[PDB]
Amino acid sequence: ARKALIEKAKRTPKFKVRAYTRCVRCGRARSVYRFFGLCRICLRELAHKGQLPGVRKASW
Amino acid sequence: PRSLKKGVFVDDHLLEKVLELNAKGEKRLIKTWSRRSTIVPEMVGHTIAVYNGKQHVPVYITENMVGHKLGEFAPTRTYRGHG
Amino acid sequence: IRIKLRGFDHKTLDASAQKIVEAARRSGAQVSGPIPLPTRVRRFTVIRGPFKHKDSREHFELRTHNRLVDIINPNRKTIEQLMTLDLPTGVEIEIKT
Amino acid sequence: GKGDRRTRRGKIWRGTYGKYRPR
Amino acid sequence: GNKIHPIGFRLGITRDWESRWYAGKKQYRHLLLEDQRIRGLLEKELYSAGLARVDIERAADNVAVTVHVAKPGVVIGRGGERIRVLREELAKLTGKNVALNVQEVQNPNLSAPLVAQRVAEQIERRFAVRRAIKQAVQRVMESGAKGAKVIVSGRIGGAEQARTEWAAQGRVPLHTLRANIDYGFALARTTYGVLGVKAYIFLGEV
RNA sequence: CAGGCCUUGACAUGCUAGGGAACCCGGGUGAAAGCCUGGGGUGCCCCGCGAGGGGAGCCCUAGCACAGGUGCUGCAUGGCCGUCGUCAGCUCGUGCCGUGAGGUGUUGGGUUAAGUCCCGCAACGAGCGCAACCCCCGCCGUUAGUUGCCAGCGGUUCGGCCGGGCACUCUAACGGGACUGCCCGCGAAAGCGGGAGGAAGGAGGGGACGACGUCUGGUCAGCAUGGCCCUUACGGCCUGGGCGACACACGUGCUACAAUGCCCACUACAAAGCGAUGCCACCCGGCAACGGGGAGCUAAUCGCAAAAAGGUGGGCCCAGUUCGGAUUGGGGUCUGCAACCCGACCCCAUGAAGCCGGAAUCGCUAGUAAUCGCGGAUCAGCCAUGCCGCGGUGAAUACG
Ligand SMILES: [Mg+2]
Ligand SMILES: [Mg+2]
Ligand SMILES: [Mg+2]
Ligand SMILES: [Mg+2]
Ligand SMILES: [Mg+2]
Ligand SMILES: [Mg+2]
Ligand SMILES: [Mg+2]
Ligand SMILES: [Mg+2]
Ligand SMILES: [Mg+2]
Ligand SMILES: [Mg+2]
Ligand SMILES: [Mg+2]
Ligand SMILES: [Mg+2]
Ligand SMILES: [Mg+2]
Ligand SMILES: [Mg+2]
Ligand SMILES: [Mg+2]
Ligand SMILES: [Mg+2]
Ligand SMILES: [Mg+2]
Ligand SMILES: [Mg+2]
Ligand SMILES: [Mg+2]
Ligand SMILES: [Mg+2]
Ligand SMILES: [Mg+2]
Ligand SMILES: [Mg+2]
Ligand SMILES: [Mg+2]
Ligand SMILES: [Mg+2]
Ligand SMILES: [Mg+2]
Ligand SMILES: [Mg+2]
Ligand SMILES: [Mg+2]
Ligand SMILES: [Mg+2]
Ligand SMILES: [Mg+2]
Ligand SMILES: [Mg+2]
Ligand SMILES: [Mg+2]
Ligand SMILES: [Zn+2]
Repeated sequence: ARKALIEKAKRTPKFKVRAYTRCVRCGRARSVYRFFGLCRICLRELAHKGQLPGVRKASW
Repeated sequence: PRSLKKGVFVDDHLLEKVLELNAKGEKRLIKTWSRRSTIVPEMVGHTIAVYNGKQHVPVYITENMVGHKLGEFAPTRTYRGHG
Repeated sequence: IRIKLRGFDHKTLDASAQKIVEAARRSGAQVSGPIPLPTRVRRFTVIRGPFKHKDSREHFELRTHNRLVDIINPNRKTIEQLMTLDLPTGVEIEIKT
Repeated sequence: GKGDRRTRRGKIWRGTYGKYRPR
Repeated sequence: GNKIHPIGFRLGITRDWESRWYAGKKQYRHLLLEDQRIRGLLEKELYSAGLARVDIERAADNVAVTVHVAKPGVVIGRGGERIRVLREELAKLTGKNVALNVQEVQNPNLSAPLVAQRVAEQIERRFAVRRAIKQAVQRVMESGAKGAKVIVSGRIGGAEQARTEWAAQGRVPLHTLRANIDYGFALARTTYGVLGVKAYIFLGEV
């Protein structure tokens, strides 16, 4: 139950509380960041490839 | 609980059942899934079969169980004991 | 008239601010220098591995640098000349008054 | 202590307000 | 888990971002999704052209897109017969104005993605793996690079037990930040599974 | 999981045929999905004032190629991660020794956090690691002075509010500064001890960074992928339930067992963050949660925001207590279509165990431990006492 779940989440529900976020890259439903729309795994992958503008490794 | 500025909630599909009964031969056996529906004083006297997730449990309503919800009278877990 | 310019990369933003300051003196209007505003830093922390290794993490940060430029006098000749400038695509501007 | 909702310390611990911790 | 991504480690020091634009909290994710869509579409379009790098650049409702390929003619075609076409669909895939640029790579031997892609293509052709790694590393070293490394992981030669074979020459200082190291990755989908190919090319220190 | 439902399917290309759809508001039954349903409209290219017929964005019915599977295998795999271990190592070219596996180099002496460096040597050199190159903190300088700040000046409704200034603090870019650099001693040398100066002294403090390899290590449920398996069901939709069970056992935490304390009132002092179906000033009503008006702020401008420990004053007087706040009864607020199973918060009442914990076991060497509060991600709401960060107060000890 992966493709159907992704499409159903992409669909409008009868109630507004039944809408939940999913990762726009791999379809994950857990740990999805609002700022990027991506899950933590995809976020790390894309950040290591320089494809996230202004995003850099943090160290202080 | 629910706020008194809002009314007490009934699903309006079971309320229609009891209301239509009250003027058309008011005693039968209704099966419902609305465990969240609140019992109403009009519902007193009816036997309602409430889903527990597996089966419909018949509940006969009385006066001292008016403000509760239907789901509180259909237990959902069977325990017995350990051993 | 106040121009606020923001960007992810500070080098190109600084170059744009210096370009604005230098060009604004072609028809001098008592130019007010490009001042820096507090950088806004957004942090994200992720589990390093795809599964179960909570104690290992990686930190990422995204920073927004902000600079401000003011011209005391309008300088319409220098104002209409500011329409078509050399703006790096990473620099987002906003003019106001 | 911090586990008592009817004190300033307990409301501070829960991060709420009321009669005992007014705003 | 052992090694950090060579490019991610040096972002803002030696390497530069592949996408360069500014967006606020309201527009960042939609532009990012559009960028991923564009890159994914172009990846399966110019594969035979030798697609190394795709750069997305946005000013205001207009996006640049500059691609770097081994053979620009494979992207442009006869009088641009393909160059225009790949642009038009892109607009129909973005709803904006696009300025697709084509750039030639001076040395295909010095671009780690191209080396990795070539090695993966050879592996898919049921070629020998160890010979391929040796030959690719020697080819890179023959073009003035100060060092090179190629690593292949998987069921090398269809074997039932996965192995890792790597070759190296010169210098590959992965712990040096001033070192300009280009990293490339490729996948080989053989009938017996997927093999991973990694390429490191060292081009001196800035 | 139970029940009710669908069949080329909730998603993708293609071959047909019958309609030609395309897009939009209503009818019965049902818990909903669904089933049976009642009223209008396709551009574009056509013969064209013609009945109309043709190719076309696109849709449905009946067939197919097929889609779909969080179904199995991490003992077929990629990618990523944990671990030995930020440990001081692991190797290579040529030469030389050995029948050979192999050795030497890389062993010995001194030194270092370090295969760090020096000396000696059948070795002479090199690579991956160490270190350095990058970030934050600590001192200073240049560029600047708004929404930042207010030393001097003049006003003032007493707030930098104003004029004004960039002195100072600060903000953020660029630089300098620390390198055994100097003096004394020790030693072939590397280096070790002492001192001056300096904000900083011997790696200045903290991050980022993890060698060849090991563990048949973890992940087919994040993704990808070989093989195997299902195909009006192991696919798909809905409602309800379960993941929240409970004779017990264990791990990680929170709150305490009190007077170096608890309660009440007044009164100080931060940092880093977040905010447009948002943050919400202020005023009104309720003891309150909160509700009703309603500014300012797309935010160095407005808000969250009260910091708490602290300081001052008073009360409690050694008690299961004005310690402790579990459990339960009742009245409410808010979010959500809906708080029964199974949310959070306010008020009233209830006021359990607990008097410092057996064998045993854990963390920590300095702005550390301990202790106090604050923010953020996810998020309608929240079961967060978790996690990632931030600052306030601030020890003891290391003989060996
Ligand atoms: Mg299923
Ligand atoms: Mg939600
Ligand atoms: Mg989600
Ligand atoms: Mg394994
Ligand atoms: Mg693996
Ligand atoms: Mg070892
Ligand atoms: Mg040898
Ligand atoms: Mg011999
Ligand atoms: Mg050794
Ligand atoms: Mg040896
Ligand atoms: Mg070390
Ligand atoms: Mg060395
Ligand atoms: Mg290092
Ligand atoms: Mg100054
Ligand atoms: Mg195993
Ligand atoms: Mg397992
Ligand atoms: Mg899978
Ligand atoms: Mg599989
Ligand atoms: Mg659970
Ligand atoms: Mg329970
Ligand atoms: Mg544990
Ligand atoms: Mg415990
Ligand atoms: Mg607690
Ligand atoms: Mg008491
Ligand atoms: Mg008490
Ligand atoms: Mg509930
Ligand atoms: Mg007792
Ligand atoms: Mg006592
Ligand atoms: Mg133990
Ligand atoms: Mg220590
Ligand atoms: Mg806890
Ligand atoms: Zn993802």
